[PDB]
Amino acid sequence: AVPAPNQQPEVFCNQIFINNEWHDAVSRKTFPTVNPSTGEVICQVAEGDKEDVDKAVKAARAAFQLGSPWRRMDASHRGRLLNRLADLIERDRTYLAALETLDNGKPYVISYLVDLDMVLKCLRYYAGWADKYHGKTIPIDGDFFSYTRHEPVGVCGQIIPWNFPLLMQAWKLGPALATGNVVVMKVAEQTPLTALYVANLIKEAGFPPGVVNIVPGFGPTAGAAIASHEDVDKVAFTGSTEIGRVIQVAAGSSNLKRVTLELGGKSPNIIMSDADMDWAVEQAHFALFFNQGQCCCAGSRTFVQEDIYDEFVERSVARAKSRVVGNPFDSKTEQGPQVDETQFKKILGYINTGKQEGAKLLCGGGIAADRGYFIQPTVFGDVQDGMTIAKEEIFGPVMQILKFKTIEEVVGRANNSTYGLAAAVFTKDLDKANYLSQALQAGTVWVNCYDVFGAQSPFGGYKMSGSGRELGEYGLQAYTEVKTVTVKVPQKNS
Amino acid sequence: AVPAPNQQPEVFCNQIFINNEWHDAVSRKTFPTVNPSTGEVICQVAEGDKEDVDKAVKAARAAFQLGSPWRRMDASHRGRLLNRLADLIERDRTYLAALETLDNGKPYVISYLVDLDMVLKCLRYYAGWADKYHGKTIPIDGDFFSYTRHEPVGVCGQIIPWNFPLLMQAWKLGPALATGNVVVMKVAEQTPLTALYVANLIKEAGFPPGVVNIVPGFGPTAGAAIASHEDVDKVAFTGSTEIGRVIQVAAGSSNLKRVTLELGGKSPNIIMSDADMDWAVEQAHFALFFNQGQCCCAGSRTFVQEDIYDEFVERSVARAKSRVVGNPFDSKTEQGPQVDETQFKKILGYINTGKQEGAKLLCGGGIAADRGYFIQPTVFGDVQDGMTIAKEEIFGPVMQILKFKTIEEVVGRANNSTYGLAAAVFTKDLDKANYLSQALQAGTVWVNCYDVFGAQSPFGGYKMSGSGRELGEYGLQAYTEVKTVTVKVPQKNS
Amino acid sequence: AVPAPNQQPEVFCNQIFINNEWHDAVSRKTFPTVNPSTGEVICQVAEGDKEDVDKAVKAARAAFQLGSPWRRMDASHRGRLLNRLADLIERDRTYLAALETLDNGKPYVISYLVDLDMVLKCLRYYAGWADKYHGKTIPIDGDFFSYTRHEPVGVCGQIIPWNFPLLMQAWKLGPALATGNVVVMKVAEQTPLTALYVANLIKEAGFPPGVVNIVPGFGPTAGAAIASHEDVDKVAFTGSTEIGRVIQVAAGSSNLKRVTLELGGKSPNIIMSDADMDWAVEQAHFALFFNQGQCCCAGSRTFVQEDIYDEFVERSVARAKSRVVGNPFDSKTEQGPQVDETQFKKILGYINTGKQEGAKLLCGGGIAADRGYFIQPTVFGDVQDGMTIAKEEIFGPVMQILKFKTIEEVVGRANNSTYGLAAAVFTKDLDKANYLSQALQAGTVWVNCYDVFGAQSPFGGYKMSGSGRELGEYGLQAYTEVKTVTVKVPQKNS
Amino acid sequence: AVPAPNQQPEVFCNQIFINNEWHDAVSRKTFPTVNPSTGEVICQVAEGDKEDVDKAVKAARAAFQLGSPWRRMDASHRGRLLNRLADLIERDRTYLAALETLDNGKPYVISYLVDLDMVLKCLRYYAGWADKYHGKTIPIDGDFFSYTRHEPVGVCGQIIPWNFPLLMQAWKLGPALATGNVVVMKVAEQTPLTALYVANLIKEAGFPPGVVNIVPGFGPTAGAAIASHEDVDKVAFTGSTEIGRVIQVAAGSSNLKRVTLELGGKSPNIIMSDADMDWAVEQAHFALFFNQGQCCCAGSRTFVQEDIYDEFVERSVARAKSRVVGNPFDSKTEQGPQVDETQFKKILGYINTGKQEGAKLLCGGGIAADRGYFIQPTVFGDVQDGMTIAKEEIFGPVMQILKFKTIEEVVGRANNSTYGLAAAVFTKDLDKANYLSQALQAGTVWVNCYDVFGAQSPFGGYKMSGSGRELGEYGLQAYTEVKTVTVKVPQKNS
Ligand code: NA
Ligand code: NA
Ligand code: NA
Ligand code: NA
Repeated sequence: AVPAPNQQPEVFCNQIFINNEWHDAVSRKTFPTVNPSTGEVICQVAEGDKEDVDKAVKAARAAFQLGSPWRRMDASHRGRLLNRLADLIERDRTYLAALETLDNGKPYVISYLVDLDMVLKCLRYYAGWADKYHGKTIPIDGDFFSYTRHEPVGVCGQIIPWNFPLLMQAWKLGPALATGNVVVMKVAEQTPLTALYVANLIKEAGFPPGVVNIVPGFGPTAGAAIASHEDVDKVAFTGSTEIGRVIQVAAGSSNLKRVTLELGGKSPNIIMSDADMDWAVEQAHFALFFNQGQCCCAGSRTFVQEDIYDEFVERSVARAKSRVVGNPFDSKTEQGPQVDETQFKKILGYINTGKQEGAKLLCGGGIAADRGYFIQPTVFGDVQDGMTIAKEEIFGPVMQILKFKTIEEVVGRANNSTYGLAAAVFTKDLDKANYLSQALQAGTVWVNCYDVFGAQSPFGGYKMSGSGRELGEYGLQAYTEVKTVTVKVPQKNS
Repeated sequence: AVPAPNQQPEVFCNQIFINNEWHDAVSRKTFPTVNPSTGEVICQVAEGDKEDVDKAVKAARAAFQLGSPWRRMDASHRGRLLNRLADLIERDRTYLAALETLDNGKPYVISYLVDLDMVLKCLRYYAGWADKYHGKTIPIDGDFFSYTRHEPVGVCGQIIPWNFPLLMQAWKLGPALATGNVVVMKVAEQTPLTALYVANLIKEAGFPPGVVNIVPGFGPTAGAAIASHEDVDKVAFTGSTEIGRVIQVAAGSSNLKRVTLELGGKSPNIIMSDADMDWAVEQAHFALFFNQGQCCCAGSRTFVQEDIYDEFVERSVARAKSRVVGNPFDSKTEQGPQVDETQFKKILGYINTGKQEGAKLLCGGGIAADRGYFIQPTVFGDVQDGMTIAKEEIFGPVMQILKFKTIEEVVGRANNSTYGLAAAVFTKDLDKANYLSQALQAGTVWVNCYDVFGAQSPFGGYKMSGSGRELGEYGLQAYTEVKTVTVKVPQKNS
Repeated sequence: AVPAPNQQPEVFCNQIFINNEWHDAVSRKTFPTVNPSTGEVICQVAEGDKEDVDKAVKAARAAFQLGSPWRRMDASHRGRLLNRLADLIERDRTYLAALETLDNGKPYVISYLVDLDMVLKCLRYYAGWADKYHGKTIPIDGDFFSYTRHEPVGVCGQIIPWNFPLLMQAWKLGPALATGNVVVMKVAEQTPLTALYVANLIKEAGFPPGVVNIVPGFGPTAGAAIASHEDVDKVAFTGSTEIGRVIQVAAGSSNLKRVTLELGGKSPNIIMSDADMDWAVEQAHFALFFNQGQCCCAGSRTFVQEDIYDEFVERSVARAKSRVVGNPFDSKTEQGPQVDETQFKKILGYINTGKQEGAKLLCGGGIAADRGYFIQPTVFGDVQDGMTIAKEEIFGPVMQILKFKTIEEVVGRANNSTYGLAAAVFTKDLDKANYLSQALQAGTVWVNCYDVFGAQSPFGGYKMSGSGRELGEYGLQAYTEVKTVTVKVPQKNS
Repeated sequence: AVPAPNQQPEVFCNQIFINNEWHDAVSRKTFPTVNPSTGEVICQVAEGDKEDVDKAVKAARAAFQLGSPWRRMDASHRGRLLNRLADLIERDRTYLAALETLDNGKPYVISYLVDLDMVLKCLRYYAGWADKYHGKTIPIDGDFFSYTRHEPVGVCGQIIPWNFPLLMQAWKLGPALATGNVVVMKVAEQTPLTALYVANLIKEAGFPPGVVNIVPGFGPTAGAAIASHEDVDKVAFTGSTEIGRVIQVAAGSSNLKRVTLELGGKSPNIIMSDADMDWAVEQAHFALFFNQGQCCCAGSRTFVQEDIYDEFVERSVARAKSRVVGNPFDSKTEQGPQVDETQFKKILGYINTGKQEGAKLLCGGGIAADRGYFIQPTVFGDVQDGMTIAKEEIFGPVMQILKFKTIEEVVGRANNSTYGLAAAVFTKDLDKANYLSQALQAGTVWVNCYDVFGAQSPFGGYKMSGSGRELGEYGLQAYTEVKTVTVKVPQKNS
C-alpha cells in the first residue's frame, strides 16, 4: 500500500536553520550532496562552520532563557507541538520518503513504510512523555520537605549519521523537545536534505524561534564546534566508535558537557540447532542486509550450530543470490546503492580483506552496477573469530557465517568483542533463550526476531558501542537535569 | 542444619495487646487453642470482642495523631525499627518455629527453614521501603507547583488466617509499618500464640505504644467489629471468599474504609507433554500437598496432557504414597495434621464427595492416625471439570488430576473458574510458556516451578480470589493515601 | 474569543449505545430530559434498565476476549484512537458546548472555555499514557526470572454525575481506554445528551464495537444493575456519599468487583490574615459559586481569620451581590440555573435551615427568576461548626463564612468533618502554607488558589469523600490488574 | 552523648586491599600521612601505582564474572551484607571517629555525631535499594514481549577526596554494591587510614574477594591509572573541577567508560530582608565554616539584602570571633586545623588576595596557632562579584559577604558563575522561596537551612560543579547498565 513516488522531488531547503529562518553560511560556502544511485549531484547545500554553530548556539541559549515562550510553555503544550509536527510530517510523507531515497539510496518502499512510519511513531510516543516525567517528593530525615525538579538540561548539541536521516533526527528531537530543551543539530553531509525540510515543518508546527536550529556541514568543522562549544550543555552523538572518542575528549576539554553516544557494533546472531530453519534464514538475511547493511546493530556475526550449518549456509547463499539490487525507486528493488563513494570503496576493501584472510567467498564479492555505488550481496562462510571481517564493522552487504558447537562456547565467542550494541538468539527452547539473553553482553537481545525497534523500548550499547540509552522512558534521563529543593518546615509528619 | 526443637515450648503471651501492654478481655472470657497433633489444649487465650476492638482502635488513633512520636519519626527510622524486629525474631527463631508447629501442626523443619525464613525476608524487605516510596512533583498547566504527598492511610484493620500465622502477620505488618500506618490486628483463633509473642518483640524493638495492637478472638465478634468500625480507615483481610464478601459489605455499610482481599482459589497446574517428567511430578506434588494442602494458591487442579497422563499419574501416586505423615516435630515427617476438627471434617467430606461423583481414588482417602487431625495423602484421577472436587477449594491433602489434549482446550478449562489466584505451566517450549502465561487469568503464573514467593514480587488474585496485591512495591499502594498540593507561583518555567 | 452559540442545538442521539449501534430500551420506555433554564422538556431518552445493562455487559465482555481487535491492538494505537476522539470532539466543540449548556444550565462561555478545554486535555493526556504504564522485572531470590504484566482489569462499570457531564465522561474513558479496558457507562438522567453524542464520535474515531457502551436511565435501575452485575470486573462511581455506600455494598454482595468512589465534600477554604485580600476574596467567591455551586470540592466552609473577617465579609457580599444570574447563553451570565427541580427545592431548604439556626443572612436567600431553577447568590455570615449548613453538602450558590483565631484552631475545625475531598490555604507565609497543607486531611490542598485541576495531578477524597484517585498516573492504578510471572531459569545472575 | 575518644588511636591497616588481602605496593614504596593538628607523621601507607591498580582491576573483573558468588548472590543478600557492614562500622564507631579526626583534623564530636552517623545512614539506606531497582515490561508494538534488565555497569573505579573520608567512601560503595558492581577505589593520600580500616570490615562482613578493592596512593599515578584503564567500565570522581576535566578526557581517550563527577562550587547563600535574623546568622555561619570550610557546597557567597546588611554583618563577625579553634579532640573545639600544609598555604594566599583587591577584612585573616594547620575564622565584608575571593573556591574558613538590593539582582549575581553545586534562600515569604528555588541554577537549593543532606535526596552539580547525581534513587542510575530483551511471541494481547 504505497503511493507512486516522485522520482525527482524538488528541493526547497538547503540552508542553515536558525531562529526559524534560513541562512547562508557566514563564509557563503556550499557543498554538493550526491544521489548514490546515479553518482550525480542533486544540489548544493550551505556549509556550516564554527561561526555558524556559534550563531545557532546563541539562538538556542536565547530561547532557553527563564521566562521565554519555550520555558513558560505548559509541558502538555510541548506535547501538542510534537503531535502537530508529526501530523505535518505525515501530510508530507510521500514527498519525504522520496527525498529520503534520492539522497540516501534506500528503497522508496522502505523509506515510506519503515523509516517514515517509525519517525511518526517516535514523535507521537515522545509527545506523550512531555508532561509525565515526574520529579519526586522525598521522605528525608528531619523537619524538612524535600523534592526534586526535573528541569531541561539546556542547550543540546545533537549530531546524527546518514544511515537513517529522518529517523535519527526524530530519535534526537523527540526526547529533547518533550523535556523542554533547545537544540543545535548537525546533520550528515551525505544526507542533509530531509532534515532541512523537516525544519520547515518545525516552524510550521509553531515551535518558538531558536528551539531547534539545524546546521548542515562536515564533522571536523561543524560537528567539532558543537562538541567543543563552551555554551552547549549536553551533546548526543550517533556515528562511528572512532569519532565517539573524539566527541568525549572534546567534551572533557571544554565545559564538561553531558555526553551520550550511540556507536557501531559487530552484533552476534546466534542460531541454535532447534530454531525454525526457514524463519532463522530469513531473519538472519534481514539482520545483516537491511538498509544496504548500513545499520549499527547489523547481525554481522551469524553463529550457526554445527548440526544445521550446511543447510543454513546453503539457504542463506540462495537468499543472498535472489536479493534484487537496483533502482531504489523501483518496487522490485530490495537493495539500493551504498551511501557514497567513500563507503563504497571501504566495503570493497573489506571484501578483499576477507578473501585474503581465507574466508570462503560463497557468493557476490564485487560491484553490482557500473553507475552508482552498488555492491553485490556478499556471503562469507567458515569465518573465524580472529579474522578482520569477524571483528570490524563493515557497514555493507557482507555477511559472515561462523560455526559453533556448544551454548557455553558461543556465549564466550559472542561476548569476545569490544562491541556490545545488539545480539540475537534463535531457539525454541525456553531455557536456552533465558540462558543466552542473560549471558550476552549487549544493549538489545532479540529472541527469535531481529531489528525490532519500538519507541517505547530503550536502545544503546554496552562497552564501546556507546553509553546511555535512546528511546523509551530511558531516553529522557540524558535530557534532564535534577534539582533538589530542601525546605525547612515547622514539624515534619508522615 | 535445623537446631533441635523444644517439642513443648512454654507460652508467655496469651492476652490482648494494646499500647504495648497485655490486657484480659473486658468480659474476662478466654478460649482454648488446641494442639492439632494431639487434640489437647495448649492454653487459654483472651477472647477479644467489640469493646476490646474499640480500645485498640482508640489506642491506634492516638498513636496516629499529628505530632506523635510515630508520625514525627523519620521514615528511615521506621526501617531501623523493622530491621530490629527481624533481628529479634531471628534471635528467637527456634522458639517461634516450635510454637508455630505446636499451635498450627506444620512440620518443625518447615516452620524453621520456610515460614520463619520468609518472615525475616519479608520484614527486612519492607524495612528498606520505609523511606523510598516517593510522591511526585507534577508539571501541571499554568503558573502552579503541583506535587503529591504519600501519606499513611491511617488506622489499619488486619485480619489474618491460620495456615501461615507468622508469615501472614509479616505480610501485613511489613507494608503497613513501612509506610507509617498504625495497626489493629485480629489473628486466627486456631493459631493466636505466635503472633502474640511477636507483639512482645514489637515492644522490645521499641515501636511506640498503640502502633501495633493485636486482638485475639473470633471472626463474627472481633473481626466483624474491625470491619464495621467507624474509625478504621482501611481493612485488609485474608481468608475465605465467603467471608471476603462479608468484609466488603461491612466496609460499605460503615464508613467506606478502603478494602483489599486475599481469598481462596482452585489454581490450575498445567503439565504439557514436553515437560520434564521428574521435575513436573515432584513440583505437582509440592504444589498441592504443601503445608497439609492448606495453601490458598495450591495447585488443586493438575491438568496433564494425554500422552504423558498415565506415566504422570503412576509417579504421582507413588510419590503421594511415600509421603510421610506423623509427628510434626519428627524430622522424618513431611506432613503434619490439619489445623482443627472443623477443617478435618470438611476434608473428609470432600473426599467422600469425590468418591460419590465418580473420581478415581488412586490412594489415601481416609484418616491417617487414631489421634490428631491426620489425613492420608489422597489422589483422585480422571477428575472432570463438573465434579465438586474440581470446583471447590478443599484446603487439604487431596490431589485432583485432570486430562486434556490441546493447549487451546486447557486455557479455556483453566480459566473456567470464579477463582484466579495462581496457576502454573510446565513445558520446555518458549512459545507455549509465553502463550500460557499471557492467557491464564491468574494473579501469579509460575513457569516450570510452583509456590515460588519472593518479598519482591506481588501476590494477589484475579476475579473472586481477591483484589489488590501484597508483597513487592505494589504492597505499599493499599497503605498509602495520596494528597495533591497545588501551589500558585509567580511564574512557572520548565 | 468564543464562537457564537446555537441557542437551540439539534439532538442527534437519545438512545442506548451498544456495539457502536443505537438501540431503544428493551421495554421501549423513554424518559424526558429537561432544560433547567426554561423548565421545558428537550427530548425523550431511552430508559435503560437491567436487561439493557446485561446486553451492554455481554458486548463489552465479547470485545474484551483474548485475540479480539481491542485486545490485540498495539498500546500505541489505543493512544492514536484517544487522540482521534479528542480531535473529533474539538471539531464539534461549539456544538457540544451549546448542548452541554442546554441540558445542564451552566454558562455557554464556561462550557466552551472550561469544560470542553478540560475534556480535550484529559483525553489527550491519557492518550500519551496508553503505551507507557510499564510493568516490572523483579530481582527475586533464587534461580528465577520474575516480572509483572500490567493487564486491563476488564469490564468496567462507570457511573457519572450531572454537574460536569462531558468532563466526568472524559475522566472515566481516558484512563479506562488508555489501559485497554472495555466500558459500560451509565450517565445521569438529568444530563444524558452530550455523552450520547460523544458515543457517536467514539464510533467515528474507530474504536471496536463493544469497547464503549452507554446506557442512559435511572440510578436504582441501570446504576444498580451495573454495581451488582456478576460479569462486571470493576466499578467507578462518582456522586453522593449516600449512593457510594450502596455501590460498595452491591460490589461486596455480588462478584467482589474492584471499587473506586468519588463522593462529595464540605471543603474548608482557610483565609489567613496575611493573605492578599483582593485575591482571596475573588478566589473564595469562585471556590464556592463555580458551576452554580454544583462542584464536589466547593469551598463551602470559608474560614477567615478574625483580624480581616469584617473586610473580607464586606467584599464577599459585594461580590455575591454583583454576580450576574440569567440565561446561560448570554455572554454576561456568570450563573445559570440549578440542574433540576429536586436540587432547586433542596437548596432552598438549606437556605431556610440556615436562617432557622441563627446564621446571619447577608445577601440573596431566594428565587432569582419566575422561570427556570434560578437561585440568588446567597451568603451566610457568623456560621458555626454545629450548624447544618456548616456540615451538609448544599451543592448550590450558598456561601458559609466562619471566623477563627489561631492556626492550630482552624486545623482542628477544618479536619472535624466526615468529608475530606479538598481544602485551601491563603497566606503569604511559607511556614503557614507548609504547616497547613500537611495537617489538612484532604485529597487536594490548594495554596493561594482554588479549583486548579490538571489532568496530570490526581484528584480523590479522604475519609468518606471517596477512595482511589482519578487523573495523573494514579488514575491508571484502578484500571490495571497485576499479574506476576515467575519463571525458573538455569542460573540467575545480576 | 559522645564516648571518650582515644586521642592517639592505633593504626591496623596501611596497605593495598585486593581480594580481601593486604598487599604492599609492587614497588614496595610507602608515603607518610600527617596529623594536621600537629604536623607529625601518623604512619606510612603503601604507595599504589599503575601496577597495583592493574592487580585490583583484575581481581574486580574476576569477581564480576558470570556465575561468580557475587553475580549469583540474591539481590536481597547484597542488602544483608551492606547492613552487616553498617553494623560493624557502628560497633567500631568510637574508634573510627577518633581515627577520622586524627587523619583529617575535624572535631571528634563532629566525626562521631555527624560523619559516622551519616555513614551508617548512607549504607543502611542503600542496603534497602539492593532488591528494589526494577527493570520494566514494555508494551511495544507488534507480537513481541519486550522488557529491560537492570544489570550492573561492571568494574567501577571510584576516586574520593579528603574532606569527608568515611562519608565519601560510603556515598560511593552504597549505590555500587547495592546494584551488584565491583569496585577499585582510590582514597585521598591525605586521609587513607579510615577507608582502609573499613576495608577490613568489608572482609569481616562476608563480601566475596575482589568485590571491593582499595588502592591508596597519589592521583597522577593511581588515580590516572584508574581513569585510563582499558578494563574499568565506569568512573566516579569527586574533587576539584580541574582534575575532573582530566578524568573525562582520560575516559574518552581510553575505553569510553561511563563517567560522573562531583566537583567544586562557589555556592550563594541568599539572605532576604524578611528572613529570621538569628536563624540566618547562625545558618550562614554553619554554611561556610562547617568542616573547616572544607565542603564542596560551602556557602562561600553570602548575599545580604541592604536593609539588614549592617546588622547581619555585625552579628556574623561576633559569631566568627567566638568560634573556638583548637585541638579537635577537645570537646570545646568548633574548628580543627586544615587538612594539610598545601591547603593551609593556599587559604592564606586567598586571604592575602582578598586584602589586596579591596575586600574589607572584618575579623581573623591569619594563622591561629604556631603548630598544626590552624587558621582563624575570617570574614570579608563589601565583597564584589569581580573579586577573586568571590569567584574562586577557597575551601577554608574565609567568609565573603556581599550586599544586594533586589530579588532579580541576587538571582542574576548568584547564577553568574561557572559553578552550580548548591544554593540557599532565607526568607519567610512563600512566593520569594518558590521564585528563587526555581530560578537558581544549582543542584541543590536549601530554603531556610543549609548543608541538609539526606541519603534519600540526590546531590550533584549543574554546569562545571559536576555531572550526574549521588544519593537517593538517582544514585543508582550511574551504576546500572540497561539491557532490552525483545522476544517474539505467538500473539500479543494487552
Ligand atoms: Na545475520
Ligand atoms: Na491450634
Ligand atoms: Na489443597
Ligand atoms: Na437536563
